[PDB]
Amino acid sequence: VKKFPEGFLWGVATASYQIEGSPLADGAGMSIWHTFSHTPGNVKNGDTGDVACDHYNRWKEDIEIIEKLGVKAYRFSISWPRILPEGTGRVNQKGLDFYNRIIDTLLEKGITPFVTIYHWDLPFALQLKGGWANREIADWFAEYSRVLFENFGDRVKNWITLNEPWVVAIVGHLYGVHAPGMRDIYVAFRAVHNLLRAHARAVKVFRETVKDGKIGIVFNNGYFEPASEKEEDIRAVRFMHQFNNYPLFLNPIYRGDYPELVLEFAREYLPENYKDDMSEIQEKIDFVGLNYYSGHLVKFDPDAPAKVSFVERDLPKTAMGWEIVPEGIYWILKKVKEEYNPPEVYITENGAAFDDVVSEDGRVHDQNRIDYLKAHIGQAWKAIQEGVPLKGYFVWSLLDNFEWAEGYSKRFGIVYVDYSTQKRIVKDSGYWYSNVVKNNGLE
Amino acid sequence: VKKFPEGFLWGVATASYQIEGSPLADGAGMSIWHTFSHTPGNVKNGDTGDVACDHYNRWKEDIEIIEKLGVKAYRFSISWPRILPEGTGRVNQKGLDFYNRIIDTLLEKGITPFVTIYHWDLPFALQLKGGWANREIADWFAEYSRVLFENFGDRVKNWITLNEPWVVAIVGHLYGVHAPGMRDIYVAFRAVHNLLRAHARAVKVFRETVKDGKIGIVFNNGYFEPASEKEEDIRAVRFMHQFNNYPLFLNPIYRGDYPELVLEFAREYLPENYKDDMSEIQEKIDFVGLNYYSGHLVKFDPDAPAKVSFVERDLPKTAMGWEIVPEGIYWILKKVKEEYNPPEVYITENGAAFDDVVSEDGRVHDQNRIDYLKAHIGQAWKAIQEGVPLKGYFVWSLLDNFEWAEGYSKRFGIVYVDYSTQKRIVKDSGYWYSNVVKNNGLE
Ligand SMILES: CCCCCCCC/N=C1\OC[C@@H]2[C@@H](O)[C@H](O)[C@@H](O)[C@H](O)N12
Ligand SMILES: CCCCCCCC/N=C1\OC[C@@H]2[C@@H](O)[C@H](O)[C@@H](O)[C@H](O)N12
Repeated sequence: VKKFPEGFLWGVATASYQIEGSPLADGAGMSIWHTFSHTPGNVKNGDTGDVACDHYNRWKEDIEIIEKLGVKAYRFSISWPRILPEGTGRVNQKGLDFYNRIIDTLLEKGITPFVTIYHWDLPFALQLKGGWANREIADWFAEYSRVLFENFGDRVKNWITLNEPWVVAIVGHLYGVHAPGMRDIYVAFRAVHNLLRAHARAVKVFRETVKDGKIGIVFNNGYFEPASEKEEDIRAVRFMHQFNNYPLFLNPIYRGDYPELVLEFAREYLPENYKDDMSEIQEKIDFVGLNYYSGHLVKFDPDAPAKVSFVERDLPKTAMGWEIVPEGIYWILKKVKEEYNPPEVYITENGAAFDDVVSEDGRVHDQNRIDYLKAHIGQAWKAIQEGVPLKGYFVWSLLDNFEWAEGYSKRFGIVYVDYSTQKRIVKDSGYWYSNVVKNNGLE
Repeated sequence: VKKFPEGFLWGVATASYQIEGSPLADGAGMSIWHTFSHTPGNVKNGDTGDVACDHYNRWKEDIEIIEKLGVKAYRFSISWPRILPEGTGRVNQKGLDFYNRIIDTLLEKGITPFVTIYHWDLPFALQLKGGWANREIADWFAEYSRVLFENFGDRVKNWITLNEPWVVAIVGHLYGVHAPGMRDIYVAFRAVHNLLRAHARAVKVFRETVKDGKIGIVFNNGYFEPASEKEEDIRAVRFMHQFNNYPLFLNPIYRGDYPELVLEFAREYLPENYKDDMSEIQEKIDFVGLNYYSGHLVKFDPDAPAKVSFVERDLPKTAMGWEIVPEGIYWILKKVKEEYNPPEVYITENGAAFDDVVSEDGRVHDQNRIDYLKAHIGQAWKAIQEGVPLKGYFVWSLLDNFEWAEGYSKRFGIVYVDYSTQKRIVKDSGYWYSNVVKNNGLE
């Protein structure tokens, strides 16, 4: 029996573009994901978020599933261009109405909302002006955030500024695999920097506009291990942790500068005078959200960008090919405590894609996903016994949904969605997780 | 023999980023090609324009080659961020000095400069604000052009606003193969439209500043032919001509709208009120420059984007794998006259990459390149006999140089450059072309 602390917050998570559909309904502006996915060759099978799970229309049924499973919290994101179709300026009242109904409904049902302000669907109007490459985005994001706070902050008390700024900057602007689909390392590092600047502006206006609220920010993380005991492999791991995991952003927030090995690799790409912005970047936050899915073996590789390469291991893998290493969620939780000692931490995403099917009995028996979640939840419990102030844990995702450049081919839900009919079928993992929440842990 | 008109201009062409090196010397700002080529994975072999042909230091020797060869015109481009390091605002004197010495030197030796204002090296500072995706670029570009007209317009009387706006827009923002490396079809067609607006705005400034000069614009073109007589193949060719050749830009300039078939395909991606800008885009131009390298067999293809695909043919190809179809140059010249009757036309590039070998005699026996140039010059001559107002022909390129995403691996020069020593070796095609110039044609 692994019982969690009293009041621990068990949650499920989604993001706007991945579930909503109806990107241009009710006068909403285009986002960069609408334009990126409508560009041939960017997304597997030419999939787009045009329909997705049709949560734009089916939101009430989806919330009723959260209630039925007795899940305590719901992390979801708001689509910036539904609110400000031009990025700034004119507020779209129908966009407020859509999210107001969701928020009111969650409260009515005793479900705690955690709002992600930005989960990647930048208004296309702002991309035309350079998007995350433009220092002015700190002002644009501050405006958008204030709008959300003044409208929703009387009811929503738990907020997240950015989902995975490393991904937004590096996958979006260096690899070009996510919107806006660019490949320029100087632009990517300026994005990393402007994301931090925008985050800090949002937190500053939050303190002015929301009463009794908490605000945080969410990082992707992997558990990197050395391919050997050679010192250069151990160093490769340190560089991968500093660059790919929370330190890239938490070293600035808590210490006022980038990590040492990131500066070693990337000082050239950062704005000259970037450090002038650090004092404002250190705006105090209430909690750190960590996402965690996978572990990676890494080695020094003299002929690789940043002199590091991944090494494939013979470990169990999900349908993404991602290695399942549950102790990594323990490691990242312990390590964030040791390195930055944030007052509170949440696992804001953990979960897995598997090739789910509906069996002849009409149920979706996804035992692989149960076993994945069970092992990670036990490891999170271990971190708590060792003093990590973990306040909550959110499964990615409530629903199978649009998995970015992989399209609909990768299913992460605890609820299956048949995209031909939009029927929801709660998976075994959903009923299993319902029991975890009921027992406040594993038995 | 095929003698050209009296006063026919024989030239050679280069571009700033492809030959200069020293991208950051003397207060220059970064360009998007510096940051793109310094991003791993974007350019063959990790090649950059950091040194290139070192023309930044060797320009006098290179001009002396043009002089020794008897070539009468030199088309070269100016690096925008050498002149305005932040894209707008403060002018960099040393950048002006660099091009001034080039211009004075050409004029002392009786070589006519043709200046390309924009040959793809956008200031990086402007890319951070959206670059060609941002409407405001018409202003930025008009101001930059003004600075060049004011500083050099006393001496330079032949000007080109943009080199191959189709490539800038489509290859740089839809295929992501050139800087700034993006893949977004909405951004790409915004870029097309803003390039037209910037060009027209520059010509308007030109009329104010350089009263006795001529200005034009340069387009890429291929000679498209249908894979069969099926009607869908014939319509595919008409589409490829309207989209990939001069009509995309000349229909706006001469007729006040995009080509029919381009609108059919792309109205979604163009700004909704794009036609409001057409009157200004009609600003009168003095000449059209046409680039031409290859012919392509095309078919209707239901599975392809735009529903068109290229079909490989059994034809001689260059080391690029580009089909050698010299009658294509005749066709594009006849057709631009038939369709838009520009007052003056110039072939602003024609040339070929071959696997050049320096033999024991210290020479480069590129009969392949001679055969290519000769056939195209003969076809251009035929166009002239039939009434096309072709005023000059420029070989791409004077020098082997940095071939964009191909890096140094592809050599187009009539002069070989050994990059280890920066030694210049005139190729047999260079001696041959010198004779063409001396004879004013083919003998
Ligand atoms: C390097 C190969 C391993 C990549 C594993 C890291 C990707 C795990 N991350 C995600 O896996 C799926 C999930 C996305 O659906 C969610 O929108 C994102 O916030 C988050 O990035 N998500
Ligand atoms: C599928 C298309 C195959 C044919 C592509 C033909 C490309 C021909 N164009 C060029 O070939 C080389 C030359 C560039 O060096 C020059 O800077 C550009 O202005 C110009 O675009 N250049």
